[PDB]
Amino acid sequence: TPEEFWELLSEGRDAVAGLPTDRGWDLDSLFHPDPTRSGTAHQRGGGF
Amino acid sequence: AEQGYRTFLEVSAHPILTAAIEEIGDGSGADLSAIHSLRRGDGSLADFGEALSRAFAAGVAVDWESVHLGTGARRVPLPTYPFQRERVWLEP
Amino acid sequence: RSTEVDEVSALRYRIEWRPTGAGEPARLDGTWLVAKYAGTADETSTAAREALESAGARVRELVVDARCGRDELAERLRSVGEVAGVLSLLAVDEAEPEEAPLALASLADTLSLVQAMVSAELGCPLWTVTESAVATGPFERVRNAAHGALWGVGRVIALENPAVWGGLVDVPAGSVAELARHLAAVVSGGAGEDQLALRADGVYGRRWVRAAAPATDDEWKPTGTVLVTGGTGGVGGQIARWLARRGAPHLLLVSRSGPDADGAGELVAELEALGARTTVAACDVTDRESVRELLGGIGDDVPLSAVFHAAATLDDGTVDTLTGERIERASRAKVLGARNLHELTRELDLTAFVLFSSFASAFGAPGLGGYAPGNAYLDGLAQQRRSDGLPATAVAWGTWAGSGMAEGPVADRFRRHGVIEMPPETACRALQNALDRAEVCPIVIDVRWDRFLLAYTAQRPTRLFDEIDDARR
Amino acid sequence: RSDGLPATAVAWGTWAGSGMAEGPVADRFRRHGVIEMPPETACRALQNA
Repeated sequence: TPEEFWELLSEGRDAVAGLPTDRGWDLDSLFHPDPTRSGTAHQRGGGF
Repeated sequence: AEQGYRTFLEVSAHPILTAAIEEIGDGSGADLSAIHSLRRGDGSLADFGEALSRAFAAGVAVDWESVHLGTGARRVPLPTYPFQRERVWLEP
Repeated sequence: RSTEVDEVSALRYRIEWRPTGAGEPARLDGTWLVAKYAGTADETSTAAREALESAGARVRELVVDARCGRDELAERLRSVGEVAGVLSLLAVDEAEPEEAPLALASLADTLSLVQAMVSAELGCPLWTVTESAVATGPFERVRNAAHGALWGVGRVIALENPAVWGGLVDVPAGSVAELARHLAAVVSGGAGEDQLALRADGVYGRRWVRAAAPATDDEWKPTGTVLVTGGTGGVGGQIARWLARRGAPHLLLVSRSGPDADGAGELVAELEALGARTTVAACDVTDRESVRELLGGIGDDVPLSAVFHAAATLDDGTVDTLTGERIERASRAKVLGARNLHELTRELDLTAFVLFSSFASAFGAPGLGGYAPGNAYLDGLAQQRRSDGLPATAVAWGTWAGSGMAEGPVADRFRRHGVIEMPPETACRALQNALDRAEVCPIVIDVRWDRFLLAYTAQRPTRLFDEIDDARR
Repeated sequence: RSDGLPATAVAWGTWAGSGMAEGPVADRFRRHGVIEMPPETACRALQNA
């Protein structure tokens, strides 16, 4: 709700927590030491 | 009940034969809605305000711009609909 | 395109932290002891307690030191009186003692405390608060793989004393807000989660979920030399045989027994026939300098990229005698060996660092309570290595068809209330597929849910298995 | 058995990758049913049968 969003801006809370797990995301091919591996993501979180 | 209408308002200071039309709906078609204005020894505006509540709750489409046509009432932010959410996910 | 890897798809599994409920908050009674240490003042104690006396009970402190005794906490709990539960804040913001991963003081204190409630006839659920001991997913990071050993032993404890064990409650490292926000409902929750991971985005429960195998085209080859720790052992032996079959150039089967092993020569001959230029060595893996000079003695003609740690010593895993130092000298060949190999291979471009663990951690395992923590440390180490620039694969194998490394009395017991020997001819393909995905922590099991969960969710109903579709049966 | 010829109708469980239901059916009970029974003990089971 827009009033709960002001409880996020006024107290300086960051919404970046992590990747979602509800969606059935693989999450295991998403991260590899090789940054150019096809199928992998680079960000280790984000507000979801 | 056969005329497409299913609700009736027993307008009176006391609702005589209240369950009689409920008896009509119990034994024929669908159960009808018995809304009444007042009650024996109950004529306060709280009772009529309660009469409005049972009318709305029983399906009567009360005009709410007429109950509040003027009473010194202003819009107030209120919580929205509590969407009863269930997990509906489609996986590739 | 594939039909034979359908068996592998139902073999490999992964542990995923799905967001569960925070529990139903019930007004507690009696007392709830915040068992912890006393060396440093902890705001965690206050943050946990502020919602503990507000939960209806009272907060009593239970200071426990390293190996204080298997009884002290028992008469302390008898002195305080009837208790409805204990919060183990003894695993908070605690660094790993570099002497040994299993020598972690929190593990020893938790085991002693558990047996203390067992001998004290108290019968209250125990909750162990941990700080990011298990990442809520590869997006998150493990701070200490040694703390994940407490998680493994806790999963085992649930199968011994259902009333005494409550579960584990993970919280983010440094932050204590999640404690105050959730602990009151978590400890009293009628939901039944034995594995809690409190985070800023909610509460997550450990879940068993299928691992899909579309047979990714990427192929892992054993090119380079292969450091098979405990190669003479069957767990390492069949892996070495499969490596030689696949075309592994070098093999470096290393174990303390080495050439003095019952089956070393035959295995070496088989490897030389299937592959080439294989080597067996009698070298200790616990000592850091031993592994350092072993890698220094690895010929410069070949780089090292296939460290396959398989060595594991095990005698018993019963909680009644389980103490931290017992697990330490039981599974040091696992934990210290893996730590030394990882610390030595930060500077090496490994294409594979498959840590060979077992289901002792994946789920509860009576008689493997001294074995589980090692397997769990391996899992945490792999979860940490995949976050940095070193590929890792912590396969939690089932009982091995031919080995005796984990094939003991518990193996035949679980054969008659659960899992059995996975065929090597398909376990090797499962490992191949796990290395094709660079899977961080595969769980390759031959689990028979129908008959296995009849001895698991019986004493302690769980949602750990409430994500497998066939686990409803 | 009623007549004068000994018989033994052993029921079997899939073994390794050489079972009698080896394939999708095996892979499914390998998740919800009969287990891969080791030949080393299945032979002794037949022996005592």
